[PDB]
Parts: sequence; structure tokens; C-alpha cells
Amino acid sequence: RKILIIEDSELQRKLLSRWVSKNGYIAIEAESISVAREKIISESIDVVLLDWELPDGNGIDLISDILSTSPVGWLPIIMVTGHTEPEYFKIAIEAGATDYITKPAKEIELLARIFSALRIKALHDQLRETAIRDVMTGLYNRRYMEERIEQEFQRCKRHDSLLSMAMIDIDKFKNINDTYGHEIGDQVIKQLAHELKTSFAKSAIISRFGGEEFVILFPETGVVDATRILDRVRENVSKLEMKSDTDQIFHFTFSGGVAGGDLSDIQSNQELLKIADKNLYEAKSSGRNQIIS
Amino acid sequence: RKILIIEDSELQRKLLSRWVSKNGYIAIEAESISVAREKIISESIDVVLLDWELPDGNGIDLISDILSTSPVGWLPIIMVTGHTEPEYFKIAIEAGATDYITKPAKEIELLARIFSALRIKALHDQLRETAIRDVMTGLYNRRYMEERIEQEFQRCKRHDSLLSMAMIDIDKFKNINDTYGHEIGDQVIKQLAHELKTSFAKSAIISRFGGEEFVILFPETGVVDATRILDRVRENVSKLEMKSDTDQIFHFTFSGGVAGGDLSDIQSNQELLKIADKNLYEAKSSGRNQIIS
Ligand SMILES: Nc1nc2c(ncn2[C@@H]2O[C@H](COP(=O)(O)OP(=O)(O)OP(=O)(O)O)C[C@H]2O)c(=O)[nH]1
Ligand SMILES: Nc1nc2c(ncn2[C@@H]2O[C@H](COP(=O)(O)OP(=O)(O)OP(=O)(O)O)C[C@H]2O)c(=O)[nH]1
Ligand SMILES: [Mg+2]
Ligand SMILES: [Mg+2]
Ligand SMILES: [Mg+2]
Ligand SMILES: [Mg+2]
Ligand SMILES: [Mg+2]
Repeated sequence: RKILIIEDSELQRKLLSRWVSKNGYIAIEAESISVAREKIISESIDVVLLDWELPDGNGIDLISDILSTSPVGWLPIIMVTGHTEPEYFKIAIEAGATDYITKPAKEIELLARIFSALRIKALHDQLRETAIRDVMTGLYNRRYMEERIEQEFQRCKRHDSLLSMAMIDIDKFKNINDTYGHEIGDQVIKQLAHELKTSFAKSAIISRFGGEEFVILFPETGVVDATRILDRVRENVSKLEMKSDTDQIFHFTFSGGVAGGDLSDIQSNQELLKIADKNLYEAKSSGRNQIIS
Repeated sequence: RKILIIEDSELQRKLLSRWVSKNGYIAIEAESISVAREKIISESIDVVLLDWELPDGNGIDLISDILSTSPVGWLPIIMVTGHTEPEYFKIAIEAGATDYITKPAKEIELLARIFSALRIKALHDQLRETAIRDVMTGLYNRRYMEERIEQEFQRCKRHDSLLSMAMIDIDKFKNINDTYGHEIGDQVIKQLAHELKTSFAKSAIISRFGGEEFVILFPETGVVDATRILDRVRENVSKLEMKSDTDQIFHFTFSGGVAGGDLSDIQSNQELLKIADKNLYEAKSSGRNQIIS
């Protein structure tokens, strides 16, 4: 849907952008490398059209940086340059570009190569989601959340920016499987997953870390702010009326351990895990159905 | 690794083929639509180079058939044609083609667009493997085995070919977790996984279907032959000396339900599941540590 066009020439850039917007895409113009970096950071991009010679650098150098910013990890990049030498073609593709059009770009071909780029991007995005999300709940699975804590932790140390973590665990869940069966247990987990998915800010990262265990990172959020939010959700879950398959009404609760905030005195990300884990056991021994931070 | 090249012209085809094999790919040549059909059916292909005007029809008609032989339903297809009309470009891409070179093809561009196609394919295939594999055992998970039974069922019906299925479940495994802990339980599961991985042929498809449950497809194997194989594995498992965390020796066994063979009477793949499931319950009620078929 959203396409970023990096070209120094006014005439060429306004032309390309008219063509692309005309077929129902959103066009994002960038007159320079400097303005391109600004647009990548600030807007989710599906395809890039990339000039080679910009007034403030070379497209090749920007390819690397685009792929490492991409929140999904791969993005189709199509070169649109005056450079016609086959050596320049091989270099761009090897640098990470997907396609390469020599100027002047022709409208029919351009829109068809964008079609082909977005088709592959759509398949990639689906394959990615099935690899990193848990099948039953559609939350992030463990093997991916581990990598994302690491990469999210480092990111917030190499910046003066807060990062709170919650670890939650369903109260007396083995008792629920024994009373109402595995199949009702599965439904309770699915219901909690759906409440977590819809209750937090869009930046919050939610994982199904174990059978009945969940971990949530809150970027740019203090420990106190994360705790009030998670305590509203815990209140909401406690007042849900669940039905068994024999029309028995029942409630469930979860316990929470919160950690992080100011990360100054926390050295590795695994120290963040253990503070949250210690707090969750605090919550379990302190009467359950509560958050501790 | 394997590239299919469909071109009517011997000079062009042997040239393209030399270029591709030169960069460490295997080249499969096809002089005509007729010979291409026979190569697609008989060899798994990573990329196709596709001429449009063949003596016995049009490449575009072949695109659809190529995409449906991919087990996930998508393959990089690069048009390499004399056709320079924008309508031929738009229709090839819309038909399913990924890329399009106008003749005369240059070696550098050709191999760089192949690189681009195979780079995407390699990332997709890795994302796929992480989505279909269970982390603990490294076997196929449930969501994938369900789809693969369907795929293998239909494919064994569209041939006069046998297909046996086993369903197994560990005997008194809750007792093993309760006596020796969750972590010894995890090792017992892993031990069974290792026995399955090393006991069956190359052709066997092995899945972790539940916590402690496994299903195995045996292509071109009778029910009687699948039963002795799974019974030799059951004998091997029963004679393993397992250690607790306090150097206590113990044995574990599984019960087996086998199904399928001649597929003539069998209507859907779900019927295969239930016959195996029924047999496994028979095996559990009959004294456990045994196979029933
Ligand atoms: N239905 C269902 N049950 C599960 C699943 N995964 C684990 N369980 C069950 O939930 C149990 C959770 O164990 P615990 O951490 O001991 O929690 P608990 O026994 O409920 O008690 P508490 O959390 O309050 O300590 C373990 C397992 O028996 C699942 O995917 N589905
Ligand atoms: N350690 C471990 N235990 C698991 C895992 N997944 C499930 N379990 C446990 O295994 C239990 C198996 O129970 P059942 O399938 O009823 O079989 P069983 O109790 O072994 O008895 P039987 O098949 O002989 O009737 C369910 C759960 O307690 C796992 O991943 N690891
Ligand atoms: Mg320029
Ligand atoms: Mg619990
Ligand atoms: Mg737990
Ligand atoms: Mg069992
Ligand atoms: Mg079982």
C-alpha cells in the first residue's frame, strides 16, 4: 500500500509519484538520503524506488540501513537509476536490492514490477507471521520473543529510553483442566490472549512464552505506568464469566511480575527476565490475582 | 540449486544453460511445452526460465501448472522472451511470473535476477522450516502434519500406491513426570524422537502431534510391514535403560495404532486419522506396550 520514492530530480520524482498514486498506492516522496532516513523511521513502507546518485550520497549505501530498520526484516527495493552498466546492476542486487530499472522508467513496466514486488512481500509477511507467532493464540512464540527482548533491550540502553517487562501466569490452571477438561483450558488461554492483544498500546510486544505463561515488553514505559495498565487487565479478566461444556459458570485470574523501567543498573536482558520471574513467584505466594513490581 | 529452462532455440537454450550451470546450478533443459510438462512432474525445480513462443503452445499457459507443483504453491518464474509489448509484460506478471528479461538476455543481468529470486526463496524456505518444525524434537508439528497427510493422501490415491499411518502415545507418561520431574519427561520425549528419526526409512514423514503423541506416514508401505517396523521400535524403546536425576534406572513403553495400506475403500484423509486413533485406544485398553492394526 505505501511506496517510498527516493529521487533528487523534481520532475522525475513528481512523475513516478503521480503514476504510483494513480493505481491506488500511497506515494511518499524523498528528495534526498537525509529525508529518506526520516520517512523510513516515521512510516511503515511496503516498497522502495531508489535512485543511485542523490546530492547527499549513493543509494547502494542506504540499502543496508533500510533492511536493518525494517520491522519485518525484508522489504522489496527497486533501483531506478541512469546507470545502465551491468556491473552496477550486479552490485545493487548483491547489496540487497530486489529489482533494477534503467531510466527512463516506463509506466506499464514500473507498475508491473511493483505488483511483482508487493506479491512477494505479501507472501514473505505471511510466512514470517506463521514462523514467529504461536499457532493457538496468534501471539509471538518463545524462540522469537527471546531474540526480540535481546534486540529491544540493547536498543533502549543505546538510548535514554525506558523498557518495562511483565511476566504473567494463569492462577490455578491445572485445577481448571482437571475440573472442566483440556479443551476448556485451551479456550481460557485463547480468551486471555485476545484480551492482551487488544488492551495495550500498539508498541507493546506480547508473547505466549509457555503453555500458560505470557511476557509483555512495554517500550518507552515506566515500571509504575506498566503496572497500573496490567492491573486494569487483571481486574477485567477476574470479572469475565466463562462457561464449561456442562453450562458451569466460573472465573479465572492471573498473577503478574513486572520489571525494568530505568535500565541503568540492569546489565544483561536475562537479569530483566529473573527480576520479573522473582516478582511473579512473589505474587503467587502473596495470594495470587495481583501484580507486583 | 535446480533450474528448468524452456526455450525452442538450441543456440539460446544451450547458452542460457551453460551460464546457469557455470555458477554451480544444475540445468534442466526443455525444447518444448510437451517436454516441460514431463520435467515439472518428474523433478522438483527451484527456478524456471520461460520462453513465451514455443512450437507447441505458449509459456503463459504453463505458468499456472508450474505454481501448483510447488508444495506451498509459489515458485520464481522468469520470462525470457522476444516479446517487448507492455501488454505481454503486464499479463505475464499477472499470470504469476516473478520477473521478465527481453532478449537478447545479458549474462550479468540473467544471473543477478536468478540470484534475487533464489535469495528470496532461501529466506522463505527457512521461515517455512521454523513454522513447521517442533523446537524440542525437530520433527513436524501438528498444523503442518494435518496439511501433509491431506497432500500425501490425495497424491497416493492419484497413483495405485500404498500409504500406512501410525499413531503412538507414551504409556503412563503422567506417572513419569510425577516420579522424576518435568525435565526427565522432556528427555523421555526427546529419546523417543531420536528413536523415530533413526529407525525408519528416508521416505517416512514423522510428526510430534501432541505433547507426548506422534504420527508417522509410511509412503509405499503395507499395513503389515508398517506394523512389524513400529513393533521393532516399540521393543527397542522398552529395553532402553533411562536414568532419573538420582541415578534410578527405569523403562518406558508406547502403544501404537496403525492404519491405511490399500486406499481403495478410504474416502477422506480424516478417515485415516480415526482408524489409527481407534486402534491406539484399542492398544491402550488391551494392556499397553503393543501395536494394533
Ligand atoms: N489446556 C492447556 N493446559 C496447559 C497447556 N500448557 C500447560 N497446561 C497446564 O497448565 C499447568 C500450568 O502449571 P503451573 O505453572 O504449575 O500453574 P498452576 O498449576 O496452574 O498453579 P499456579 O499457576 O497458580 O501456580 C501445566 C499444565 O498442566 C495448554 O497449552 N493447554
Ligand atoms: N514433560 C512433559 N510432559 C508433558 C508435555 N506435554 C504433555 N505432557 C504431559 O503428558 C501427559 C500425558 O497424558 P495422557 O496423554 O493421558 O497419557 P498418560 O497419562 O501418559 O497415560 P496413557 O497414555 O497410558 O493413558 C499430559 C501432560 O501431563 C511436555 O511437553 N513435557
Ligand atoms: Mg539523481
Ligand atoms: Mg499457572
Ligand atoms: Mg506455569
Ligand atoms: Mg499417554
Ligand atoms: Mg496423549
